[PDB]
Amino acid sequence: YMETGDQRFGDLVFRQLAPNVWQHTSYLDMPGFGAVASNGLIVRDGGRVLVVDTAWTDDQTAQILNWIKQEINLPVALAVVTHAHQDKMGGMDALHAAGIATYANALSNQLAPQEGMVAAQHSLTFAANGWVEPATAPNFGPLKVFYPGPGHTSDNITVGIDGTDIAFGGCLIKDSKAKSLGNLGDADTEHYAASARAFGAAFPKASMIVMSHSAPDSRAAITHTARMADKL
Repeated sequence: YMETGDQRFGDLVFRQLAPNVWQHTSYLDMPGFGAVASNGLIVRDGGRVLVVDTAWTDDQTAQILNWIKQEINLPVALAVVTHAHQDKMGGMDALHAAGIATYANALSNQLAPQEGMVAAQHSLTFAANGWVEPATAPNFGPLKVFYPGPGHTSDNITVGIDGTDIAFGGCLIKDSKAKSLGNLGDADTEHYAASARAFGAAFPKASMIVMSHSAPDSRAAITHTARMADKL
């Protein structure tokens, strides 16, 4: 397949990362930071779609689904949400209104309501090696869900996509050229370096790491993240 150009649809941008995979990107102006990109994933598996997180708001999340209707036109079977923050969870209401089953780390679930956000309907749990208990993850298809341990946040979870060299660190992995690890308030600084490495180990073949706030990087984002994290 030939590279097609990145599609502007409403306030959203969609970059195709593979034949079955797209990155959705949405923006919100934060008080001093200007307009802040947030990335997510859309994944076409056979005759159904899977979504990785939401946009900043219920309204942009609705735009995402309209985009899926127009450009793909297959039912969205479910969404997985990688940690609790307005950028990942702020569109839960939109998903619930559309009838879509939502999953999050059991911990993201306990946390969201306090954050003033809507929880996912379903709670994922993980084995000691960090792969999801398959009982709690019905038919996730190509989606491979992994909990590295307490990270940047205690709830961060991550995912790769079978069939591809793609893997999504979310809030955990930072740009290879990053000057800081950013906000450590919910971070576990003892385990942060370990978490970055477990993630890399979990997805050893992944050549494309999709970042929460920036353009997908190579594995260098991981090693760079782990090292910065060893300063703590």
